[PDB]
Amino acid sequence: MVRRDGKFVESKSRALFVESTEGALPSESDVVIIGGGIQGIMTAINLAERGMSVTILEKGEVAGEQSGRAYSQIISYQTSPEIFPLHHYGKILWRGMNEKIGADTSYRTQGRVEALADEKALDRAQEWIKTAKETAGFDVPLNTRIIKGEELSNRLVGAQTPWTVAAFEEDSGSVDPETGTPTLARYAKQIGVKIYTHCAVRGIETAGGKISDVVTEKGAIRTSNVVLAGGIWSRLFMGNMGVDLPTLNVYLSQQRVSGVPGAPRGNVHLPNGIHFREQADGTYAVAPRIFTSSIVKDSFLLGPKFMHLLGGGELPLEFSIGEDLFNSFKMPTSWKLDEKSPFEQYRIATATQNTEHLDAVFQRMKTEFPVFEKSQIVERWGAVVSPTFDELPIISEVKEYPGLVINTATVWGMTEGPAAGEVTADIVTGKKPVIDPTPFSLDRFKK
Ligand SMILES: Cc1cc2nc3c(=O)[nH]c(=O)nc-3n(C[C@H](O)[C@H](O)[C@H](O)COP(=O)(O)OP(=O)(O)OC[C@H]3O[C@@H](n4cnc5c(N)ncnc54)[C@H](O)[C@@H]3O)c2cc1C
Repeated sequence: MVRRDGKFVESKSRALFVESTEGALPSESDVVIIGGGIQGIMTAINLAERGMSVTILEKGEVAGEQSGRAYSQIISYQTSPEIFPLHHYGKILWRGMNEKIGADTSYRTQGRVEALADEKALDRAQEWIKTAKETAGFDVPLNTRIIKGEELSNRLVGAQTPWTVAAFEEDSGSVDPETGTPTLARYAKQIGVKIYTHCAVRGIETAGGKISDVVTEKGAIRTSNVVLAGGIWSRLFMGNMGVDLPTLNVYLSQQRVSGVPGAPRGNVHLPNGIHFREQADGTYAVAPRIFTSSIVKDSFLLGPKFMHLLGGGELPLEFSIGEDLFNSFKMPTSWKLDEKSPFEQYRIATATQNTEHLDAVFQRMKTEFPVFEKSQIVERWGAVVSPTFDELPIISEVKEYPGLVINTATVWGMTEGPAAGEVTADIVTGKKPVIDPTPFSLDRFKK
């Protein structure tokens, strides 16, 4: 039967609290950034370090939404050719991040073992590793290989299933999302970025093809350069300017369980639906296999491109239908800049957690690794993501509105954030980007 429990709700941040910059909004800024997630913040840092004045506006709290809620494995494994450099260089930048900011983001190089279920999986793993090893950029080699026997069994200590082979990304990363983006926000503030929380951006004023200001709920700020890094809210923001972003929301759930003696370390991914990541604080992040699509207005508006999230393919997908459906039609898609926007109602949006999903993955984890019988649940939460239909982010200028640049629509933003932040800064400043952004352009959606 069809579920009725998936719901979009207002919530609170689960990430470390970041104080707003003191005082009034500035009257002008060289660049204004909409959103205080990892993309807004990493973009701000790259621009500030180039000597520009930068202001971030955040309707709720820093890392209140996706960036504070992520499973947060930092990996390149099985990425496409267009995406791989973003992940490969993301990892490079993360490895230098604590040094850069003189603080601990919680980033750790920990390694990731993915058990492979059969020869077909093994074939696909070896094929990707072969090509990635040959094409790895930025004068840094890939450190991903196949392992087996004694080596694998000790990596997967106490495992009840006879796993024989696995892809091992030895330099995979981990960052605890409660810690990472907030600590980067603090660094941003130290280098002169101004961050104003509880401050929604309603829209952008422009004429003659030049942006003149952004309008917030607390006043306007003059600028000719704007970055929209609004996460799931980017589509809605752009719809009010007559531009369509093809993104569809998906609901997820996550948890933390306590560490136990004799548990495997680092990052484990098994094909029988078991995925955990040891955190810097001793607890384990645990991710269920499944996602839910709550049926809403945009499910019909974007459906043809998104059939892999709406019943086609064999992704682990569950439909849900409820209050969301009717609310999605009541959600305004345009508003004047002098009236209240939907951003001022859902300052810290999330989805209701699915307890059944979280219980099921944890039980599967206890069966496969009996030491976790003595582990208990530390924390549980829900989250919303909003990918494009083509497995590519939107990192692009907006031709219609010179001065506007978008950096959004990724489900790998923890990994990509540092790299995407630099690319976005390059687009803003007119520098030849560190990674060619053609594949991430809005041009791919025209005609
Ligand atoms: C369950 C889950 C697991 C994940 N696991 C991984 C993983 O293992 N590895 C990985 O790399 N990535 C992962 N991600 C992805 C990563 O969390 C996101 O891609 C990334 O956080 C996106 O960052 P962002 O800055 O674009 O968006 P967000 O973090 O959502 O930031 C957007 C911010 O903009 C604000 N905002 C929006 N509109 C306005 C406005 N008009 N005015 C002012 N402020 C506004 C919002 O309040 C929000 O704080 C996961 C995500 C989820 C949900």
